[PDB]
Amino acid sequence: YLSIFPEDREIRRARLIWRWISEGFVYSEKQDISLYELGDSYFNELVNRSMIQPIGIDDEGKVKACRVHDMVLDLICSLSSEENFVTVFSDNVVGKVLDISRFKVLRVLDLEGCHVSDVGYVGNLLHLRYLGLKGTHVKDLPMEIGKLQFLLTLDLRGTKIEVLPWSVVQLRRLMCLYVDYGMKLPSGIGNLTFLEVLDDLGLSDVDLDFVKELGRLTKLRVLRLDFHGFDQSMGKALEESISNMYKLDSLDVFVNRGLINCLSEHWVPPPRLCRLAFPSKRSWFKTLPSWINPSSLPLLSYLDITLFEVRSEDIQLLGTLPALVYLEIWNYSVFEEAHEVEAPVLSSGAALFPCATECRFIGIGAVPSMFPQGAAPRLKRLWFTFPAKWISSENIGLGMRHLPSLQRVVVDVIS
Amino acid sequence: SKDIREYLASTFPFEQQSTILDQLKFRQENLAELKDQIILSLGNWQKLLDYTNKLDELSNTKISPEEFIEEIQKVLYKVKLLYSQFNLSIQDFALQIIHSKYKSNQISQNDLLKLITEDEMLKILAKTKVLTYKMKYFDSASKMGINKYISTEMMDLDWQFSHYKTFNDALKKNKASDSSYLGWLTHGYSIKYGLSPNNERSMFFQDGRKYAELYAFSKSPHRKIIPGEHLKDLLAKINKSKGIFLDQNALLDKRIYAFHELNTLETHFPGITSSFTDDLKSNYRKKMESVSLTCQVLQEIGNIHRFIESKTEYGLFSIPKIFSIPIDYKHGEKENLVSYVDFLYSTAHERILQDNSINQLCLDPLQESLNRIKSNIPV
Repeated sequence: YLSIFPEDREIRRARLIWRWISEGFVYSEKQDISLYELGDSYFNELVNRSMIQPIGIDDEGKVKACRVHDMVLDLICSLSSEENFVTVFSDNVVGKVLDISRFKVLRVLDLEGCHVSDVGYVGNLLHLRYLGLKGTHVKDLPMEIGKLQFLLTLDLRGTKIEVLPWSVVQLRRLMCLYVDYGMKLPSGIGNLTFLEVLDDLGLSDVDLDFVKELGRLTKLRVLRLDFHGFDQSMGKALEESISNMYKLDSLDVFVNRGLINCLSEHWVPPPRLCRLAFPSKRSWFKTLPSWINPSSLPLLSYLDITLFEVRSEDIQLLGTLPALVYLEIWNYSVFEEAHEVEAPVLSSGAALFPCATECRFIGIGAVPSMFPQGAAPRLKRLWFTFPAKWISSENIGLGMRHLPSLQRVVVDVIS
Repeated sequence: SKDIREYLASTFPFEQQSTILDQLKFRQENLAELKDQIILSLGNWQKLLDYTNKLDELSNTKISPEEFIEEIQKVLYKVKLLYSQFNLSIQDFALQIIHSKYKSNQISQNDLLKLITEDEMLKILAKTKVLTYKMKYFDSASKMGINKYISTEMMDLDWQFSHYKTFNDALKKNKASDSSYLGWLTHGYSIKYGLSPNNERSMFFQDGRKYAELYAFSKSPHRKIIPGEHLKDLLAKINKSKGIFLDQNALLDKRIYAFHELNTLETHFPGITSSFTDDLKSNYRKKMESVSLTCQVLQEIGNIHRFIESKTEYGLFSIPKIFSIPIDYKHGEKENLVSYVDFLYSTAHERILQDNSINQLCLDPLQESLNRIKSNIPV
């Protein structure tokens, strides 16, 4: 299918997965899976078979994009070009020459990255499934988009549209709604029972009932959000709204310069969680939240938590998680406030880091000798801070007992 | 040397501004004069008058510091969005009040920093700076063709916008990161409100995650060696803009636009565009310094031309009627303006390089400004 893509440029895997679903290579008869997980898995063996190579890591804990090998492009062309097989790939010829409304029936529409804004005719086609407009400089979209009962995708990242029309609530089927945070969603979101992934939902200056409507949307796996305007008990509603749906596989809450009045100390998370990210480094948790325990959420592979202070037992508790493949813990006190870089003391336990390849104690006074007897058996990477005054009584050591392949340190001015 | 340095210390303008060579009554009168034209549009136009009277009684009367912050935030938080122009001056005078007496330390700077660090005040001041500049100086600068040579970082040096000097410098001394934050905010607002007209969306500003990535780089600079996703894109865009800037046949408009954002993002987050090999090969730093001096000097000729033509175009509500600049010629003008311009040109010409791709950005605008300004001083 990739022959549609040009010769020499990167290819994002999300577009491939969504378009395969839209045009119909994805059909699940089990009714126990949501045909998105299997699509991602399909791409996973596709990249596994060494037909395609990975490039980068996106905001979904997976490969950011990919590129087909040059000797495979002509191969796939020879296999399936002459036989029967519309989109615009960085070409300005569209519009002035080609007529789009002429096509009576077409399955997918994708014109992202262009510089043309003439979309007001979506009512002429009904069998359309994919509608992507990423960075197309479109000022506004037609009011009658709701006519398309068959719909799965709606891509609007990087466009000048400032508010979505209310005629999208009537969409009986919809899976992904790639919305930029600046533009406001229409009310009545709860009617979108089949919503599957929801990215960068702008959430501020919104009444409580709209927040309550989210929990009816029991099909999520990724849910990227943010908030700036309800730093009060209103977020307590979404606190339990997130608790209703049981299929989370990623989550992150962007928020700037404030205590997180969003997640409570007495909360039940979904039994499955992998990412649980917190991209903004200007925010902080008061302490390590109490719901991070070995009991629940025992399948994390990514932490990326910033918190006001790292207690001596904080890393001790963090080391008890079963997988915890990646760990990035910041220390807001050291950088934004004049506080000494204290050294942690991890004493108890025997394994304490079953599979922790990446560990980034940014601002923590962690020392390689602080790990007792192989506390991190693999630990391919490690970052820490080492003040120069610590040269006394065998602080550093760095026994190299745990084959840390690379390793980068930060120096301190004092002494 | 002192022949003109003494003169710039004696006249009415040029003291509130700093020159590359190196007052209570004035704004009290403007405060009093603000309430005249308000009542003439009473024929929906009463809330502004109420705000003006509240601000006047707030500034004139003496208020304890424990209440002033509440008083000044009450009025400031209410304003949200010919009628529009009168509204922008309401908040421009509002946040001038804080700087107006902070220099006299009527408010403890700790409380001032506590106030500014709020997310609302930062965005409010970043927006109001570019709005105030575009309201008054943009119209005057458009005639001279110096419209493209208006730089966000360089706006604090104008005499009117002296009440951002403290808001940035004291904040930088006390809270390092928030200064870069509000610089990023103000350039985003400038690029969104037509000071830099461009059809394409800005990829450096007006996006919280971009600033978060820049801050994460700032606190752990060893991230640049091996950055993660969402920072590959930012570095790639930096390199693209740098290549556009360094071009020879590129259009002046988009090249100057690229230079502006490159200068902002390099000044406020140092060590982000510094490449050891390419910059040394292509004389990057010297070219940036040349263009920055060119922009300073162009603002200097702009101010000189506004002053000579005035002898109101400084801007609405800028200079009051009583303290205006009369049209009459003066004895010292002949002996202290031509020499001042000549010394400015000499100082600029001694530390600016020359090249086929730089003369259009540094030498050519300077010669054009000199030709324009030497043919109208007597008239």
